[PDB]
Amino acid sequence: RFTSNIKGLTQAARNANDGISVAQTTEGALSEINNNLQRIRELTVQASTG
Amino acid sequence: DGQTITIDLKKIDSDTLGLNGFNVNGKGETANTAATLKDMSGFTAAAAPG
Repeated sequence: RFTSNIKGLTQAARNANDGISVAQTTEGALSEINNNLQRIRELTVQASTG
Repeated sequence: DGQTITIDLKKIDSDTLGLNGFNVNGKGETANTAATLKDMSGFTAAAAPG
């Protein structure tokens, strides 16, 4: 039983690492989406002038 | 949005400033204006005999 539990915990740790990785990738993509929206807002603030 | 300063511009010309021809010397024939339907406010009649 102890061996089974240990092996399961090792797999759990590895899976959690993989999840952290996918979260990191998503966060990077969202960071660029944020930068793009910031630039568009800047352009709009410029374009508001008459 | 909406945080603006307004600049007013006025139509500056001879007509707006007035006198439409300062004609100081005189002896100059001037053109007449149009029919000007709006200004003539005489008695109204829906006769139309024709």
